[PDB]
Amino acid sequence: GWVRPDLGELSKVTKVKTDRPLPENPYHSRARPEPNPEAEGDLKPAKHGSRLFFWTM
Amino acid sequence: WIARTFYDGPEKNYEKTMAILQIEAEKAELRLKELEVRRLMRARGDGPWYQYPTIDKALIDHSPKTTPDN
Ligand SMILES: CCCCCCCCCCCCCCCCC[C@@H](O)O[C@H](CO[C@H](O)CCCCCCCCCCCCCCC)COP(=O)(O)OCC[N+](C)(C)C
Repeated sequence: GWVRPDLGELSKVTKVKTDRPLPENPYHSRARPEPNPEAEGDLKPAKHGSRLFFWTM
Repeated sequence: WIARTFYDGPEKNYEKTMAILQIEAEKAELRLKELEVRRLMRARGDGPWYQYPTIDKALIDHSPKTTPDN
């Protein structure tokens, strides 16, 4: 009583019910290095300006 | 008469000198601190400065690749 599958049927993406636990680190990755501190705040004018040689602004 | 119509008192120049000296000393301290901070940032790379680009990780494709082992 076997019925041949039709066109476009064997290329379907199906779903599988398995009891095998999902691997948590299949890539065996190490710990990622922590990012840079990411400073944030309100901008204030530069103290005494550019401070380049004799320029007062 | 000359002092009254052409010049001010000593305290004006005294306190203007004090203000000027304060400004210049603050500027010198800031210059030294900036040089030290630049040296540390360039040596370590942990600050906002001297950040050199790396590959963006949003470019990686996370999909099955016709081969189970990537
Ligand atoms: C009996 C008399 C004996 C003594 C004679 C004294 C002769 C005086 C002439 C020498 C003048 C000295 C030069 C002074 C110029 C710089 C000083 C300047 O700072 O003073 C200004 C005043 O400027 C003066 O008016 C300049 C006078 C220059 C003119 C000289 C007179 C003769 C020149 C000839 C002109 C042309 C004649 C016409 C020919 C056809 C005001 O500045 P200021 O920042 O507020 O001062 C702050 C202090 N306060 C609070 C007291 C005000």
